[PDB]
Amino acid sequence: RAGDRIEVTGTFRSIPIRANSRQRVLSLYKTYVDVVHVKKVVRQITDQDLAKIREVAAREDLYSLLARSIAPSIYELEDVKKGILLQLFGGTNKTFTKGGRYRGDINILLCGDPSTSKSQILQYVHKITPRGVYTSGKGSSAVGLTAYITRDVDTKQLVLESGALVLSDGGVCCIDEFDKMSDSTRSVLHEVMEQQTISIAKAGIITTLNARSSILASANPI
Amino acid sequence: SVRQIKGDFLGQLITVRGIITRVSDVKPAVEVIAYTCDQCGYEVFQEVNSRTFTPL
Amino acid sequence: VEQSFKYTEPTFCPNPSCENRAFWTLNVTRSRFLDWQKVRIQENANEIPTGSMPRTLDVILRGDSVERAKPGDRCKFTGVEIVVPDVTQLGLPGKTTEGLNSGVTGLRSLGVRDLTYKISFLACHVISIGSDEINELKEMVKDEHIYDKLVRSIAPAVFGHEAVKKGILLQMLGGVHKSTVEGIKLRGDINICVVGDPSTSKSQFLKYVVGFAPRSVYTSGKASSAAGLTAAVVRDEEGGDYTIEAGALMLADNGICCIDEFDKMDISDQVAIHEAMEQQTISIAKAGIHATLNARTSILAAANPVGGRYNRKLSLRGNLNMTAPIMSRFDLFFVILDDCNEKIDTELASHIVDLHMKRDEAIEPPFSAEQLRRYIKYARTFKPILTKEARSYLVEKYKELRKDDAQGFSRSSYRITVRQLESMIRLSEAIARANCVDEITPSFIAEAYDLLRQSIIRVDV
Amino acid sequence: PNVSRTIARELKSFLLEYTDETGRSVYGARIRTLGEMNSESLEVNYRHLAESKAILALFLAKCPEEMLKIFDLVAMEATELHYPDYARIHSEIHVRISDFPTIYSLRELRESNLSSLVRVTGVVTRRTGVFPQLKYVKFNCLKCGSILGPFFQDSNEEIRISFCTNCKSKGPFRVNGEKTVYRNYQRVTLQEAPGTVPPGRLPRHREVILLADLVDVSKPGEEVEVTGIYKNNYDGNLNAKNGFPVFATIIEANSIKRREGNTANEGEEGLDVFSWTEEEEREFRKISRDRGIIDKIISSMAPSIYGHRDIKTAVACSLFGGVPKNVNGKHSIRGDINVLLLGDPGTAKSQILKYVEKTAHRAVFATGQGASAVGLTASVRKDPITKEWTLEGGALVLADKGVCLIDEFDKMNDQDRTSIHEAMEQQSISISKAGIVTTLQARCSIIAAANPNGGRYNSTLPLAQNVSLTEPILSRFDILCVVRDLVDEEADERLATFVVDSHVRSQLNARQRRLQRQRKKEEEISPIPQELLMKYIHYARTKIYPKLHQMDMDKVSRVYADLRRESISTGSFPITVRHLESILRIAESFAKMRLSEFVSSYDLDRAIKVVVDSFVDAQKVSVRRQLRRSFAIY
Amino acid sequence: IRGDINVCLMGDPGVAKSQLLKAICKISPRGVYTTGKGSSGVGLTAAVMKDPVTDEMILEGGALVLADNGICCIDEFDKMDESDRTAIHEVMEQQTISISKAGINTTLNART
DNA sequence: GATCGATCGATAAAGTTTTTTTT
DNA sequence: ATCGATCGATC
Ligand SMILES: Nc1ncnc2c1ncn2[C@@H]1O[C@H](COP(=O)(O)OP(=O)(O)OP(=O)(O)O)[C@@H](O)[C@H]1O
Repeated sequence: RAGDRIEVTGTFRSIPIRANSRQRVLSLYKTYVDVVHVKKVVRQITDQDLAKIREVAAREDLYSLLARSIAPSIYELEDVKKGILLQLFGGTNKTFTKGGRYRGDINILLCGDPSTSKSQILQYVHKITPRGVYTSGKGSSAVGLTAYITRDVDTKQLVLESGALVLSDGGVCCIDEFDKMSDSTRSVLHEVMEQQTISIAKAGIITTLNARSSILASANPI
Repeated sequence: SVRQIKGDFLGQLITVRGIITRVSDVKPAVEVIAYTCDQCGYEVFQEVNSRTFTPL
Repeated sequence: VEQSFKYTEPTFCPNPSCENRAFWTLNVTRSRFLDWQKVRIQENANEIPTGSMPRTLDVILRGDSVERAKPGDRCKFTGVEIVVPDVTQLGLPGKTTEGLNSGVTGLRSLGVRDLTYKISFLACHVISIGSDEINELKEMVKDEHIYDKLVRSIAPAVFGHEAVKKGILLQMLGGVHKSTVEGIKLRGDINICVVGDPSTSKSQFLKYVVGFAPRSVYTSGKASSAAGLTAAVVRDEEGGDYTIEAGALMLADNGICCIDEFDKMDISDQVAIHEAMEQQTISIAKAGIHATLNARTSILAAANPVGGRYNRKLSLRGNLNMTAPIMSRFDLFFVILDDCNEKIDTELASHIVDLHMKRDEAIEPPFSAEQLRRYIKYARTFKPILTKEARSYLVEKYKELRKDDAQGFSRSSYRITVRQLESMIRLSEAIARANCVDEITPSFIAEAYDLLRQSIIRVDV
Repeated sequence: PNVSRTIARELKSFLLEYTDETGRSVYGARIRTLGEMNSESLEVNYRHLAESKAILALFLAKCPEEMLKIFDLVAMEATELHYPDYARIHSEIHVRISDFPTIYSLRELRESNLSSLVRVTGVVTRRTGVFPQLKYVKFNCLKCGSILGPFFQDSNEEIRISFCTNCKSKGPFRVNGEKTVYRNYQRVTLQEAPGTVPPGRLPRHREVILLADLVDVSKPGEEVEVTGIYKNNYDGNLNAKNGFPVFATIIEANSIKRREGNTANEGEEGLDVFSWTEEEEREFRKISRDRGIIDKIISSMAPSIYGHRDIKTAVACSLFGGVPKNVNGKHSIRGDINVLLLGDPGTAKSQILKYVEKTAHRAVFATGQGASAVGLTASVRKDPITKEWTLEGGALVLADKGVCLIDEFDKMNDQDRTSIHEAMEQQSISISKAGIVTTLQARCSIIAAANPNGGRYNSTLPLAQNVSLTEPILSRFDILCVVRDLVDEEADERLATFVVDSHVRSQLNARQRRLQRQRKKEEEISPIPQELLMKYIHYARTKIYPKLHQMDMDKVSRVYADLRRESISTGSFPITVRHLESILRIAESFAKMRLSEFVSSYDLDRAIKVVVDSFVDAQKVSVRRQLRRSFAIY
Repeated sequence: IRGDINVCLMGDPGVAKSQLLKAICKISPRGVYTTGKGSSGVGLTAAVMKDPVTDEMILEGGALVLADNGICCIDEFDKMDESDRTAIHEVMEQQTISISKAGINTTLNART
């Protein structure tokens, strides 16, 4: 895929080019490489790990054992460590056939004293989940999240890329700056709080696509 | 300087100072040629003119 | 026969020894045609690794399969593959090193060129995932207490509140729309709201209806800046300004839209939807010509009180938190009350835990979802007309009613005028449209009179 | 072949020998009338079309265009005996076809529809002008016969050849300049109007090629619907998509009509007949020489609403209009009348404006929020990729009798209201924002739907305390209709027992028996039905001009002077030189409905006693003292 | 863990104090200078822009994608702040100098 | 009838500061 | 200005 650190084991070649598009005339060449091998730099579930965790599951202090494991450097603060692993242990989709469609996902938040590893804990949660998100300082916006029209440099046509809240289909939405966020946005997260979806009203097309999501909020004082 | 090099300075040898900008990359230019017929093996040679040319 | 990917010139085997390949004349008479279209596809959301420019390709629909492919949905296809070049013809003259394989493709028998080959795709068939039952209606129409059977079988996520359960069912069905000739088209529906304290049982109906109703959208109505609730055209893009836009009124054409949170909108849209309420069209002239669009709608609302707790001794004239004439333009409400008793919290606790069980399906709605859904589809195919002379009985009730809410010549302008008389009969036919009776009795309008009146004494102290 | 020669005999009989509905030679009468105006057009009645398709359904939907070419040459002989030597002027006629029982939108076209009759709606976008078309290609060789006769050129195909009947060489074909007449050509492209369409999606495009006597009937922006044929032009060249085995689309037209309204009819009000030839104009005089018509017309105008009388006096007077009386090299005179309603939230004020939109001839309905400060009047749309900054007007240049709803859009009230109160004052206003200094001419009319801040009696104090609209823009109107409803029984039932009966108003003979059912459903008390009453307003406005006298004047002199004097010491809102100008203007409005050109004595005091009472009845508690002055006028 | 602390100054002299700071920045190793105009906050990191007729959509940038482990001396802090004010936090916020455009979602380092 | 030579016709171009509503 | 295609003439 595009956008990774890479190493190639390539041979070398060179091709001619036609100057005029409709003649056989040709003279400053263009080179290109031909790769033979490239290198960057459901899990296969075994049974020794299930046997290993059942020793840990035999230990009654697994709550306390997971209390001490989440902090390699953080001060103790037992109360915040409760819900974080609990939100990471994010329930399941206890869905009925008719009626309901409730999901067991909940939403914790925190605010208070500035820079108490408010970000590094969120960075630490980004470590423990492989497929997740990461919010930015106006990297996404109201119209910059989803619902795109953008005139791309390859074909100058339409492309509908999903927002980060839909992109966490199998993760935890880590999001910040919830006192400096603009009030043009901070209006569609109520829908993903409630109908678990994003309604798109764009010139392209309509779509009630869902978003299997799970959120936490890291606010700031004023 | 380049402000006064307009005249009889074509086909001559002049040093000019300045500031280098817009550096391109290194590309292979052509100076000789060898077409193969895969029958006789006489690789034909020719000189290279300006930036566009034509095979035989 | 068999015109190929570029064969716009059938020039083979004439009958006599005439000038072959000299000309052609594409007859529009005998050469039969077929109809097609060319659309683009895109990859589904639950397969992308990251935002890594999700690539795509293009299809061709050939037979009757045109127009079955509604754009913007999950879809499947047939699966024949193809490759199509087009570079040399009679008319117009035919980055990186794309088409580098094309230099191999040169030297055909006609003129030497650089013919490419790009991958494409052809389809043949589309699909889009995402009796006694007709006699069952004839058995179920011959029941007796289905007006009371249906109201108990609306939503398992709610308990009690038997007043507001009656109203939403009438909103769930439709009324009448046929009206007088050469002029006014009258009302077509009812529009009911309920205000109450947030994080209570008000939010459960809103969850209930948007899956229960046909094509009914839900919108918070907080984005009062760009578009949506407010209708506003888009800027000049790719070949023109003044193009129409979406929003949760136009696609509620015979659809039941639901908007909440009336307090936080601006001071301009409160006449815009007020225009949308009185009759069934809206108008726009923003930097383009006038548009004649008719959003045939029926709204559903739930605003917030002025303090979160409803006072008791006063009226809601203070606690409506909006202006006056939209409330008179509206119907009546039956505001949900609140209390903290020792008994109701305990039974609601037992009411919620078996629901929040993974599987405790011991509660029995006496209907199912879909047999109720097809039942009202039988109910909409009548047109009951008042025929009896209870209109003389009708007129004295309102004439008594108007002398009550006007408590003086200088009393407030919530004077329930002749606007509400239309609702006073168009609900009155719809309740008889529930019990499948094709005419109006004076017995049926007994529940019609007090339904405003028990809720107007909620207004009038 | 040759049997089509007899076809012309087989229909000139079948058309001209008899016209339906008790004879009267209907189609035999409208031929000579459009011969008199010299305008090159005919019609076909649908019921005649229903009867002239029994042997012709397999000659309409099978072959639509070459049937018409042989249908064209019989209409010459259908009028050559009537008007001799009519072919010596303009030498040409071609027919047009009326309505059709299809409802096709733009989406629903397939292969089965082509080379046949079609009918579709839409809206007109960007359009070109008028060019001449060669239409008769006198071909030209160089050395052989250089006159191959005037040809019959087709649509966008460029029908020519290399060599035929002279040689077989590559000598090209040229032109010369003897006796090649020209028809014109105007390629409006069409966009689907966003009316009957499943919304939230895109518009779709077509192309329309007009023809000779059908040029510039449409205006850009206005809604139209077209009836014509379908055609194909496989040019074998397209450059948006790749070249492919495809073919374009060209819709040629035979007729065009204006926007229609209240699409619920079965046999009328979809075809713009508006052709008051014999059964109307011979009739319409005795309906004008009765004694209580102005007491009958305005009572029977808006039938659905019983209400107070004076609004229906005013709103009928508004669309009847006055006269744009020009003058010598000096200042022009406004020829418009601009009412303004004021109503309680719940009376019928939103319906009379809705109903009058249908009964007019042309209209617009820019209402409420979203009315741009410029989009009402003309605006400049920027150029496409190789064009110039052109002028594309919006609402007010299209509408000659337009209807707005300026109630209280207060956030935009300080935006647009500086652009509507000079449509009246400095009438025929146009603008030069970054473009050309021009002046379009729009003699528009304005009605309004004002709305106070709550109840109707929001104060005892004058109307500057009541409405948020200030003085000078408010003074650009003529009259202030105000409503009142406090407490009643017998007047309350007079609406209440009335409106309940309105809800009770919910195959050749049976088509007319339903039409006879259409008579009695509006003739309960029989208040002069609207089948024909709108049909004569269109020449109540474009055929008759009134004048005045001088002996019946100076009674009004003290009327303006004393009432202005009586309202400056008691200043609510003033009257100026323009109120008396409106006094004589609505006076001659009534006399135009007698179809009379004069002004009586009965119409002046009628027109006085509709303005003086409607001014004074909004003052104060002290309206009772002013009514003691009132009968001195009577 | 964080290193490379950042010291800020304030005050309004009439000396045009850029000579008091940036003269050091013009002799210090790997110390690049910027101003208000030109390289904004989106123009601080890298971006994809127009190029000549040769290979377009190259990853042109500002300072922080090329002044890694050096000195970023800035002036005019109230200039182009709609993009600047977020991105200057994103070097003090650890290791998120990235180009999160529609092109790619790759992230480079931050040590200045 | 086929091949070669001569003559005639067709084929190659490029963009990114003022001005509108709008948030 | 150059290249390709078509037509005419000669063998
Ligand atoms: N005098 C009347 N006669 C018959 N019908 C009436 C009368 N007054 C009101 N109605 C009915 O009441 C309905 C409500 O529309 P109404 O005319 O009251 O809107 P409105 O209050 O005029 O709106 P707005 O104040 O925005 O102009 C109408 O459909 C109309 O049929």
